[PDB]
Amino acid sequence: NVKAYELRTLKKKELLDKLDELKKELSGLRISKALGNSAKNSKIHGVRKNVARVLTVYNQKRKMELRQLYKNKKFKPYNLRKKLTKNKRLQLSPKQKAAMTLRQKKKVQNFPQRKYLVV
Amino acid sequence: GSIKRFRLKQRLGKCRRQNRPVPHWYRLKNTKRRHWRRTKLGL
Amino acid sequence: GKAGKGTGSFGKRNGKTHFLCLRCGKRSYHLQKKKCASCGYPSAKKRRFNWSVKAKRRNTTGTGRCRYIKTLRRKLKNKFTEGSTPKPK
Amino acid sequence: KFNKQKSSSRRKMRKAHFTAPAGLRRKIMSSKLSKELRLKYKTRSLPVRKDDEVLICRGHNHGREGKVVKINRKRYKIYVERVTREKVNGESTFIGIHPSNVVLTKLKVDKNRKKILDRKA
RNA sequence: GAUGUUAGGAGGGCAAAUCCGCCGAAUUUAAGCAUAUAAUUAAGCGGAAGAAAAGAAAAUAACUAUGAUUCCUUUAGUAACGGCGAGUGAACAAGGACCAGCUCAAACGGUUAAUCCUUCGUUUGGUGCAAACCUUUCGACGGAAUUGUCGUU
RNA sequence: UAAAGCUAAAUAUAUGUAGGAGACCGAUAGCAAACAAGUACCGUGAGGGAAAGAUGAAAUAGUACUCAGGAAUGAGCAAU
RNA sequence: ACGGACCAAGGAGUCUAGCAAAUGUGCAAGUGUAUAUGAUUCUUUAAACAUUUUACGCAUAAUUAAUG
RNA sequence: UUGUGUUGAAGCGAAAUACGUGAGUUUUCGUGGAACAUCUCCCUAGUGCAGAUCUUGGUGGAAGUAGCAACUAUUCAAAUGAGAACUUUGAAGACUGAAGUGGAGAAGGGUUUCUUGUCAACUGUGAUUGAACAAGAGUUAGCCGCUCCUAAGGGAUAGCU
RNA sequence: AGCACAGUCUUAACGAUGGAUGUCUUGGUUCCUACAGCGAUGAAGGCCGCAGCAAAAUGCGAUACGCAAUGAAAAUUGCAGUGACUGAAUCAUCAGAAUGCUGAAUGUAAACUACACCAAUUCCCUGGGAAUAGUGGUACUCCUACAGAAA
Ligand SMILES: [Mg+2]
Ligand SMILES: [Mg+2]
Ligand SMILES: [Mg+2]
Ligand SMILES: [Mg+2]
Ligand SMILES: [Mg+2]
Ligand SMILES: [Mg+2]
Ligand SMILES: [Mg+2]
Ligand SMILES: [Mg+2]
Ligand SMILES: [Mg+2]
Ligand SMILES: [Mg+2]
Ligand SMILES: [Mg+2]
Ligand SMILES: [Mg+2]
Ligand SMILES: [Mg+2]
Ligand SMILES: [Mg+2]
Ligand SMILES: [Mg+2]
Ligand SMILES: [Mg+2]
Ligand SMILES: [Mg+2]
Ligand SMILES: [Mg+2]
Ligand SMILES: [Mg+2]
Ligand SMILES: [Mg+2]
Ligand SMILES: [Mg+2]
Ligand SMILES: [Mg+2]
Ligand SMILES: [Mg+2]
Ligand SMILES: [Mg+2]
Ligand SMILES: [Mg+2]
Ligand SMILES: [Mg+2]
Ligand SMILES: [Mg+2]
Ligand SMILES: [Mg+2]
Ligand SMILES: [Mg+2]
Ligand SMILES: [Mg+2]
Ligand SMILES: [Mg+2]
Ligand SMILES: [Mg+2]
Ligand SMILES: [Mg+2]
Ligand SMILES: [Mg+2]
Ligand SMILES: [Mg+2]
Ligand SMILES: [Mg+2]
Ligand SMILES: [Mg+2]
Ligand SMILES: [Mg+2]
Ligand SMILES: [Mg+2]
Ligand SMILES: [Mg+2]
Ligand SMILES: [Mg+2]
Ligand SMILES: [Mg+2]
Ligand SMILES: [Mg+2]
Ligand SMILES: [Mg+2]
Ligand SMILES: [Zn+2]
Repeated sequence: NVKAYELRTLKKKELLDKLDELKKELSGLRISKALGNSAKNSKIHGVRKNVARVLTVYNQKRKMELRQLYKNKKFKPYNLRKKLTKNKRLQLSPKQKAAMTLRQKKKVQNFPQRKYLVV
Repeated sequence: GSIKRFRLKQRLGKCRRQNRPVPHWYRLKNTKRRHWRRTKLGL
Repeated sequence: GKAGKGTGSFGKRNGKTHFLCLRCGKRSYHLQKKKCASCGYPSAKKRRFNWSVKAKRRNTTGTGRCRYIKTLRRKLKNKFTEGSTPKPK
Repeated sequence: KFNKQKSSSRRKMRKAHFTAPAGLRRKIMSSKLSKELRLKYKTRSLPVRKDDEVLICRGHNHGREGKVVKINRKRYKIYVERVTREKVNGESTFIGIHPSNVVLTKLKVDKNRKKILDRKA
């Protein structure tokens, strides 16, 4: 029934091995079901779940490795890029939006909107 | 007839599957049946 | 004419004008014409008309699960940065 | 009432009650604790668990104490040791009691319960 | 100028209540009908956003003058239009909501394009458990650009 | 001071999602749809488009048992 | 002459705009606080309250195509 | 506003030495099983039905009536079964009469095929039958097709509108 | 053991038929407030799947009525089985992972699971050792940059 916290520590090969075993077990169960049996029909669900868990663990490991590989370097795969609503991606970064023509900037610096308490 | 496209065959199969009645055990915790002669799939 | 306008002529009704329509699944793909009556299938465009309000309602964005759109809803509310989990323990 | 984020609206409330998730259900199957228990812990009332020992107050069995057998969050009903009842068949089932109508005496107490008590304090 | 599965990017479709462009009827009213009316509406086609559009005067006034746009109250069912029939019909001022101004081009700077971008980098920081982000200034190697970038007003 | 350009606010919203309200409707009403409803079903097709809520406090009380019946059912001195 | 086999439920002068008359009510050469503001206004409150420490409407004057 | 309700509300049914000219009101008994009035005043409206070839749903008389008459035609015995004119088997008698209710395919249908069950409805008489219902099963290709070619034609590329 | 003629019509009582009335109400409607886009990073829409016993809807996507993580937190139950004594059974949350075939659909096609061509691709172990015909890519228009040819 193997829960994830055990599996994080395992190396990828070991994980793969585990997964194959689980798959084999599942296949066996399926075969049994197909044949006139209902002894361990309900065992299958758990096995399936276990398999799923294993897959998840492995997938996340793989993703982490990928991320490590493509750390920085301007361009990246579009997977490892910031998946985010298209419009937002298109949109100008806040900094870009801010960026002021030099005269305007100067003006801002000189005559900023002051605080002035009226009495 | 006796020469279908794969898609059509699959659809037919789906329809057949849909046809079958409520599994009786559920009733312890159907109106969309279709008889092949009276109501057509209209494919 | 035995194959006259009514019942006799309904005997000669075999052979579909429309089949199933890749895209809409609505048995309204005119085979001979190669064009769906409720889509405009080959036209990259959905063929909907403001004169058909019922039609519009029976195929809008809400009608059918929204595999991705639904998932993205709530994200604004959350405003979580992408890639980020919660703290463990 | 005074905060207008919550709804008074009867319908809405009823929907919430009936269609509540499991956590909500658990929360709203609470029971009054006896005087002794109240004195012991600042708590007035607790969500009832399996091995608690309740005294029934209302219903046909206004007095029969017993260990809670099962709590059933679908129907909002606890069942109690000996509140037995034959069906038409003869099969001896437990009679359901809603936790309004019960007051819990002896307390099932795991770490979670302890934590809850501490929080209440 | 073609050409490239060259390197990097963009568009396409869905959705529409409000919104912006076109395109564009007729029923209807006139006790008929033809101009009118319906209506610069419906439908059609296209395009945006959380709002859109408008907007910083080639404006109004004729005053002791006001001062971008928008919206509300009004002006006003008024001026006006109209087989002067049916019917249609604003604007300025006034009272408010809200109030925000600006930069190109042209002028000027050649004791030198000061600009700008792509790729490759380099090394201080900040929050994060990580993931990512956030900024920091520093060069190269490319190009772009004198058929004009940047500063000055 | 036309023939180049930008610009927040007050404004609108019968679409969607989420809230909240009502001198609103109460199952022939109210959305077409309180229910596996844009579902079933009809139409080649564009499209058209329903009906259908309520046992009881509790079925973890949904009809045990006996008799008559081929069975459905019926009856009970039997039963929730 | 037409409609009505029967029964149940549904089923038809309504709502807005602007004008008028009638009548009630307030105030009365005035009247209406319009938008909007303000409040120690905030379940009800989308009401109620208030009107800044010469707005506008209709009326108070008519008449003329008109300068008047 | 000031009240009635599980010592039984609304509703409904039948009434009543009842009241009202009348719309109605009121009360009794029964059923019913939870709400209900306000006439103290006035507020509000999707406010009152016999008609609309009204709408919707239901139910009648017609009426156990019309009718269940194309395709020449059935009969005997036995079986199965609660039950057999129309299920099965046998024996007769018949018909289709290779332009066939015969064999194969196309379109269309879509599992109707098949076995085992089986009868609530349906199979306009019956029914143990069934194309109904339920449970399972069943479609095997290098050569049969599609897949390739081009046809009448279609959709596009360039432009051009 | 007897006696009512029968039918038609009427009234009352007690039933059938039907679903009115009344009572409800996880629904609608209206108004108010608030935010407000999804998509070549493959959208909406459509198909096909996915449960031990599973039709619909609901949920989900070959990790398929769910995985991870977080916050609850002892059950779930029709049976089978799985769990507790807290990453576990179940809920909510949902940011990680994943997301079949399509569809703008985009390699050519389309009543095809038809067909090209270019990369062979993928995994494991710290440069080898394993797999699988599997996996990607190739649309049109456009922009910047580069390329070597054209006048
Ligand atoms: Mg076919
Ligand atoms: Mg037929
Ligand atoms: Mg044709
Ligand atoms: Mg577009
Ligand atoms: Mg006319
Ligand atoms: Mg006329
Ligand atoms: Mg005419
Ligand atoms: Mg339009
Ligand atoms: Mg703008
Ligand atoms: Mg105005
Ligand atoms: Mg006026
Ligand atoms: Mg006009
Ligand atoms: Mg200008
Ligand atoms: Mg502009
Ligand atoms: Mg309805
Ligand atoms: Mg006549
Ligand atoms: Mg007449
Ligand atoms: Mg008649
Ligand atoms: Mg009639
Ligand atoms: Mg008056
Ligand atoms: Mg009453
Ligand atoms: Mg009416
Ligand atoms: Mg009526
Ligand atoms: Mg009537
Ligand atoms: Mg009448
Ligand atoms: Mg009728
Ligand atoms: Mg009749
Ligand atoms: Mg027969
Ligand atoms: Mg013969
Ligand atoms: Mg003959
Ligand atoms: Mg058969
Ligand atoms: Mg029959
Ligand atoms: Mg059979
Ligand atoms: Mg069948
Ligand atoms: Mg061959
Ligand atoms: Mg060819
Ligand atoms: Mg040709
Ligand atoms: Mg063409
Ligand atoms: Mg008699
Ligand atoms: Mg947008
Ligand atoms: Mg989990
Ligand atoms: Mg946890
Ligand atoms: Mg393609
Ligand atoms: Mg073909
Ligand atoms: Zn289509």
